[PDB]
Amino acid sequence: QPTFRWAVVHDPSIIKVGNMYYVFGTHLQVAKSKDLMHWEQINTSAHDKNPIIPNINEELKETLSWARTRNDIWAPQVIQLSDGRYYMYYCASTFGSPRSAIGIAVSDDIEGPYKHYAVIVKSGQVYSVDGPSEDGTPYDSRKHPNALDPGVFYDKEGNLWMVYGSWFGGIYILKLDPNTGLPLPGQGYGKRLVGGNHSSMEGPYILYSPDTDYYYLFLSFGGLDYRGGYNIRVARSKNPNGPYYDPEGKSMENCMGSKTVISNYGAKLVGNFILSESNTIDFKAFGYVSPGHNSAYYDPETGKYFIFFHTRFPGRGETYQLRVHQLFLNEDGWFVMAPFPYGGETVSKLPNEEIVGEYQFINHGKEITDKIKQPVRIKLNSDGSITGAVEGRWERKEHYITLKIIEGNTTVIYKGVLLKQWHYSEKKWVTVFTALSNQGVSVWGIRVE
Ligand SMILES: [Ca+2]
Repeated sequence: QPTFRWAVVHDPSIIKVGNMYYVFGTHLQVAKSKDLMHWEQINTSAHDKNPIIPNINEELKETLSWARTRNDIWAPQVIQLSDGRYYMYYCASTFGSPRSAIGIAVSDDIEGPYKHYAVIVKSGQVYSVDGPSEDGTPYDSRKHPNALDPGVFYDKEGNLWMVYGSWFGGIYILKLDPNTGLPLPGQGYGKRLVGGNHSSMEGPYILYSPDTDYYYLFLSFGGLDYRGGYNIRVARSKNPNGPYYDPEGKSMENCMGSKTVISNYGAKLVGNFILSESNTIDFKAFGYVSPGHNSAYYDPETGKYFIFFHTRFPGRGETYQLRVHQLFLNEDGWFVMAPFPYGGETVSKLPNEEIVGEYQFINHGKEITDKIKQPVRIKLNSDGSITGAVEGRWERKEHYITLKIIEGNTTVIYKGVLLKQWHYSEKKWVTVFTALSNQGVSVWGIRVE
């Protein structure tokens, strides 16, 4: 019987230190958990007297100076580097301002205190005063990134890379020197991977999967607010520095434009939804609004993958919390997200008896939208048919499920996983599935039991 206690961490970056998992996020929100379920809140704001960075205003005067803010840093990620020490990549900025910088702070202990190390990327240079951008040319917030949202990771060859960006000129990758954690010289902003021209995307994170030998790029498309339609998107590459491709085979290098256009690309993992049969705001029902800015983790001791993200909730406005879901790999080597938060579940072959039945069916679609999707009712029947709200065919091999679902003029194939999970609102073990189509659409099914 899982129980949970969540923490308030916005833009949470996962790091394992010992037998403890730690998330760091915006406003210096920090919390730790042994079990991924019960979180202990360790810091809540970047007030003068916080313990992670005391007197941050003086400690990080270089970045905060640059970004004209105080008593804040956004999007921190702590990584342990090869010297043994903890390196917190962070950014400082102001709301929707291209005036920002990625900095680094450093500590021998995970929980701090962190001190000033480097400022490594800057944006919003006003040529007359500051001279040019990082690439030696005049800054221009259409084609250059906003220096925010560092995602740092090692490649399977021990090279070190930072992916970063938010809106503005897009998402870029810089190769880093593993001994120092600073960018190698003369790459400027790096190589563009996604976006450009004020595309609505931020929060890049690249996780390497030893199970598929691909790098996955995860992004957040849209507004973080209650009405912003924040959703999580995935792409993948053989290479850490791309190019990244979505499940259709489009290149993420081509992903740029209005919200309408960029919604076409990527695999949308999740967006707004509520498991209520009565309305779009039902506090007894499980639901999220604007889930995203995630990170990810591969636990090599168990073989499981997790995603760490923030979310708002239907009817609850801006209030948010940390959530942790298991991610699974489907037959085609794409991630699908467990419908409910992680409850110690470990996939396994289910017999028919546990698969056949009536389901609540959520099709998260492809749009950047603030709409709170609600389920329909489908049936997985013993003869392999699907009926009710949709028509089609299902089949499974082991834990891998395939649904062939008639949708207008066409048959859409979704491929995913089947498993028992804990029903977060219903407090009981149910069968669920989670599958993904080639056009990048995610469907979750929760059996009605
Ligand atoms: Ca970040």
